[PDB]
Amino acid sequence: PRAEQKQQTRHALMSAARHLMESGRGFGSLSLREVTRAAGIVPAGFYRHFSDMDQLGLALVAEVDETFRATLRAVRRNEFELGGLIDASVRIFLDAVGANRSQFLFLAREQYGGSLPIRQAIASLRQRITDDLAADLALLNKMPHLDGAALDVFADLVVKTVFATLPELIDHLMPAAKITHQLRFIMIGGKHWH
Amino acid sequence: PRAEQKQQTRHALMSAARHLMESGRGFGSLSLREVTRAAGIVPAGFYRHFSDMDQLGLALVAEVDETFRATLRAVRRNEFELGGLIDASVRIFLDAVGANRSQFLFLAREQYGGSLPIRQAIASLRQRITDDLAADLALLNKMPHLDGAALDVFADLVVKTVFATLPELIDHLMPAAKITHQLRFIMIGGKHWH
DNA sequence: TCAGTGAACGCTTGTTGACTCGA
DNA sequence: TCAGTGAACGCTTGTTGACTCGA
Repeated sequence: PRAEQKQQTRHALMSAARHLMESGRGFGSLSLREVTRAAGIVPAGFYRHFSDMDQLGLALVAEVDETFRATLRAVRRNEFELGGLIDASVRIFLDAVGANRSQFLFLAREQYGGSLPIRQAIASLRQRITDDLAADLALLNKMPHLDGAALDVFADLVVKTVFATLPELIDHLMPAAKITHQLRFIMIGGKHWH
Repeated sequence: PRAEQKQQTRHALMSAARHLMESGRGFGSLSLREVTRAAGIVPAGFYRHFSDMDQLGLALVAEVDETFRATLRAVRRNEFELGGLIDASVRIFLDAVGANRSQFLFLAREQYGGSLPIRQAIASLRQRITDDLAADLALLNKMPHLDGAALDVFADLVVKTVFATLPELIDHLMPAAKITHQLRFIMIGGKHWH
């Protein structure tokens, strides 16, 4: 219809919330009045879209989720080529973060700091990425010395590092080279296990 | 004097703030009125102690700092014994977290989520722990295949993991065994570099 | 039909000030 | 002398309701 305009106001409330966080503030400290004010609606209009600041947080987890998975697919595709595996995928990864900074900022900030419900949603997102990585290593036989249980712990290490790196990726020892160096240490670890 | 009582009210404002966070809330969303209410003073009494909720955050960074360094010293002492290095130090570490849960909770939550000034303070605390670890590995020749630059990146990986693990340490694949397994992967990585 | 409005609700907020009254 | 008080300041908050007016 022109309920294409409704969604446009939906995006506005979402984008305003993310961008309001860009100065150092947490999502939990944001008022509904200040988000509607930044998005361009009267306070009460917020409810034609969300009942809760919490419900907006959840839509913010779901939004990063689409973006983050479109990125993992591009890395997955790239893993089938012989050699250079790490450097290429870091690049694809950093490109995508660069292209989508405020979403990843939301993730980096709220991953442990928000209201429990939003922390639950982030936990689910992170278990799926970890599972998907455990499946992919299992599939390609990249760590032959690791059984199912050891892969789940390894995969969890890899996802823990990437997630712990996000904040320094947002705003020699340059991000790219460091993270790549750091992931190398972990891969080597995985190969020489026994 | 009995300005031993003043400090007691200082501890109360600090403890209340930390404990108010224990339900999922961020430090940034806490009002001064609710902290004084929980500590047992009239709102205005807060200023005989702090001018700012921010200044209280900074006293909360400094408090975790003493506790966290008393712990690192006990791990340092333990590193001079031949064998078992990892399992013992994890235990000492988890004991100390257990004994001081709400402080470490503060750290885990605010490490990327607070106001920039508190994020600065946490950054300084984390650089010092990372430097101290780089110095200690340098001292004992634990990673002979790594020059100064490589140690700073390794040390940063180790501190990144410990910090990224804190939240699951607060409230088979048990924390202790996982973290130990995960650190092993990293150590092995460090040894087989070249 | 319904996305966005404007007014009005009871309430909590950070900071002021001149105070009390025990160490 | 000064840690803690109690009242009062101008202001922002989440949610209500009956409304307007273009698609």
